[PDB]
Parts: sequence; C-alpha cells; structure tokens
Amino acid sequence: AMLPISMSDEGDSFLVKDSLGENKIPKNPSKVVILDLGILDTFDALKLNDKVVGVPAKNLPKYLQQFKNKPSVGGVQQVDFEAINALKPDLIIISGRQSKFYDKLKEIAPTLFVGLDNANFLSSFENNVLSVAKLYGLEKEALEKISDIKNEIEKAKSIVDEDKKALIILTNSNKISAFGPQSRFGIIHDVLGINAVDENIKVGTLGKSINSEFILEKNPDYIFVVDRNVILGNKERAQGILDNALVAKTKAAQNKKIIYLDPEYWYLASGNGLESLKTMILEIKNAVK
Ligand SMILES: [Br-]
Ligand SMILES: [Br-]
Ligand SMILES: [Br-]
Repeated sequence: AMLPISMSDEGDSFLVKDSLGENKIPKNPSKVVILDLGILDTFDALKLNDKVVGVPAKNLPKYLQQFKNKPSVGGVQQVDFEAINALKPDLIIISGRQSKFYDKLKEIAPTLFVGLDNANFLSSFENNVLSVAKLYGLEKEALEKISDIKNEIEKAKSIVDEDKKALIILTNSNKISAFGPQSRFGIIHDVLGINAVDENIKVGTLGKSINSEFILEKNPDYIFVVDRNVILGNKERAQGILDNALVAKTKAAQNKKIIYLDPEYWYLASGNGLESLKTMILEIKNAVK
C-alpha cells in the first residue's frame, strides 16, 4: 500500500508526511499551484478557487474551464518551472504524473503529493481530499461530499450484473492495450465490482498489447474504451480500430455495449476530484444499468 498523507498540527502550520517526503505547510495556504486535475476539481468543490494561482492551462478539460484564465504552469505532460517560480506560491500540489519533478518543485515551495494508489483507490482518494480539507479547516464539508460519493458508488454497485464481464482497453491509432483490476483505470473492477474477462493482466502502465482476435476469444459483455486518439487529436478513432468482423461477433458489439469513455476523465486520471469522480461513477452506472 502507498504511504498515506499524515499531518500534525503545529499551530500556524502542519508538519506533513507523504510517500515522497516531509513538508511544513502553512495553514490556509493562499497561493497554491496545482498540477493534478482531480485535486483542482476538489478545490472548486470546497469553494477554494481563490487560493489557486497556477494550473496546467494548455489542454485543461471541459469541466475545469472556470480555471482557464489562471496563470499557466503547463499542460498534461510539460511543467513550466519559470512560471511556477514567478508566482511565488506557498504550496504546490502534485500527483503521480509529476512525481518525477518532486525535488525541483520542492526547491520552490512545499510540495504535497496526492497520489492515487491503484490497489487502494478509495482509501487514497478520501485521504487526499481530507488532507487538503484539513489545511483549510474544511473537514466537515469534505466529509459530506465524500458521503455523497460513497452513496453514488453503492447505487451503481447495486445495478451490476454478477455474471457479465468487462474488458478495458486503451486505443491508439494502430494499437490496442488491455488493462485490468488494480490498474489506473481499475475503478470499473475494483470500486464498482464489474467482473473482468482477465483478472491476470500483469501490473504496469503499458498494459497488455492485444488484437481483435483476443477480444473475440474473451467475448466480453462490455468493452470500456479509453481513446487516447482523442487527447492527442489524431484522425483514427477507436470506433475504426474496432470496426471488424471479429469485434462485431462479440456480445458487447451485439448488445451495443462498446462504451466509449470520456478520456478527459479517464486518461487524465481525475479521480481526486469530488465532482469528477462522481461523473465517472455515473458514466459507468449509466453504461451498464
Ligand atoms: Br508532505
Ligand atoms: Br474569459
Ligand atoms: Br496502470
């Protein structure tokens, strides 16, 4: 299990420990740079917009356009260190994608890591949200919203068919990669309890390289697709890679249960957001109800 965030109250500040290191963070930080889209959506849900001074503005998704005019510190992949320094923040918040930049960021300002543990997603989510809330004295409000998520999970789980199985795939222009439980797409299986066609795909971010022959052999009831063609802006789309007589014979094709998930949620991994996680849960529930 990933080490959680822990915090001791030191009067005007908290001494914070997480899986990357230790930081003294001021109470009520007023100049926050946020590189994780999910936690950015949690700042909105907690009414903390005016604490935010820098976001990855370049390809910000549709549900975070209230932050489109914040100073930019980057994009999905790139970080602008010069901009982050000029903003003179009191806190920087990162997740997994930016852990490679930890030491450089920490030279600028205290740097809090809100990692999502693929083996323990809900426990990491709740830890992340409540840790941010503690900084602002907003635990009450954060617990209410976490309860709302919990209730939506239980509603979705209660409609899941015990005997049907799903496959998760990530498409590129000419490539199909499968993902299973305890992946970064794993909440389908791990949180909502939809069964997997293959519970033994090996852990790791590349997933398993597959073809249509594999899809037919597995014969999934549902296929959840995360089309990376969309985030890059290429012409080939998953519907095309899947448009063949092998895929067409599957239960999922026959029952129109090839589900094209919005990659602005699933590929950008906005699970830390109190509203974006709800949107994702509802996206699955409505695909399988
Ligand atoms: Br820390
Ligand atoms: Br505007
Ligand atoms: Br993964």
